[PDB]
Amino acid sequence: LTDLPGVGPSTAEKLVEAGYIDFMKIATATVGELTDIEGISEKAAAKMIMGARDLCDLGFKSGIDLLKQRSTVWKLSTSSSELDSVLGGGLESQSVTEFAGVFGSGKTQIMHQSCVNLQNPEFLFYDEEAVSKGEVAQPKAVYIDTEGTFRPERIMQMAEHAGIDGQTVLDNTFVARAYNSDMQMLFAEKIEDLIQEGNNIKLVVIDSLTSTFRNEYTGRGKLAERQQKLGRHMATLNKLADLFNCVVLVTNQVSAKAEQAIGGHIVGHAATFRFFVRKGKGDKRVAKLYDSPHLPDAEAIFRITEKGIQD
Ligand SMILES: Nc1ncnc2c1ncn2[C@@H]1O[C@H](COP(=O)(O)OP(=O)(O)NP(=O)(O)O)[C@@H](O)[C@H]1O
Ligand SMILES: [Ca+2]
Ligand SMILES: [Ca+2]
Ligand SMILES: [Ca+2]
Ligand SMILES: [Mg+2]
Ligand code: NA
Repeated sequence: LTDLPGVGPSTAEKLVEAGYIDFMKIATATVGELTDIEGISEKAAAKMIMGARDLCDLGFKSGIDLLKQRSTVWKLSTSSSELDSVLGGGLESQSVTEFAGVFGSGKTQIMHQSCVNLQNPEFLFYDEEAVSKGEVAQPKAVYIDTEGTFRPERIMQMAEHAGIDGQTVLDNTFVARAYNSDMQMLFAEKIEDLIQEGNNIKLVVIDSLTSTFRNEYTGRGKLAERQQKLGRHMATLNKLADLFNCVVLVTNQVSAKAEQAIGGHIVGHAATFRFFVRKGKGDKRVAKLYDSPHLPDAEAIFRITEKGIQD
């Protein structure tokens, strides 16, 4: 931190105590939030922000540099060949991927499978030239369980069939049971603390994204209140994905009129990739990608078995 203009040993202390230990967090901060820190004046705040941006080289980029930025995105395999294909390789870091669908479609299964897959080095696809082995080493997951359906048994079973050690997945997966939207949002905001404590959080799961909000703000005469809170939550998730180069996955429920993911416009805008998971015959499932910034809408057929997600 003292590498930053105006920042001395004392100011560096104030910053770390305030939660600002990374150059990127400072470069992307507002004069206000920094001035909210005791002895940090407006000029000092503005000076260190500009300095952090410079050190992080956050200016105009063009040509090959645009490809290099895109190469810092790594992807997590879903264990499904067709789904990985529709995803353009796998679940993308630096983005929010939403899986919506009717009950029993497999949303929670995909979340569990992702926590397991994170522990298989060969399931993280990346360009070694842009992403070092160290950046994805000792990856850990955060599972914000809003519906109380996290199941250690399922983790162990999926791990076993993948040839991975179940206990290792549990040891490297943080689960936070949220009973309402306030806890849900706070847990998400506190993931930064886990990072600061030395945990390489590379996967963040929110299951479910909207169930709490939908139950707390029912009156359609309070919908604005809900969309605002939902918007702040989504903003935290997106920034989280970018600053810590991790994949963020969220599940969403559906309502009639055929079906549409709930959460309104804000969720639609904030989500990067949007899927509708449908049920086929027996254990067959169809993941339909209907929105993304660079991939064509497409369908991926897969199955949910005792082994987890397969095909
Ligand atoms: N141990 C298992 N072995 C085989 N199939 C399983 C196992 N556990 C769950 N399933 C399948 O997973 C389906 C449920 O997946 P799940 O991801 O929980 O649905 P969901 O979309 O999240 N539904 P909901 O929480 O109501 O929105 C079941 O109905 C089972 O067919
Ligand atoms: Ca992003
Ligand atoms: Ca259910
Ligand atoms: Ca079933
Ligand atoms: Mg579920
Ligand atoms: Na096994």
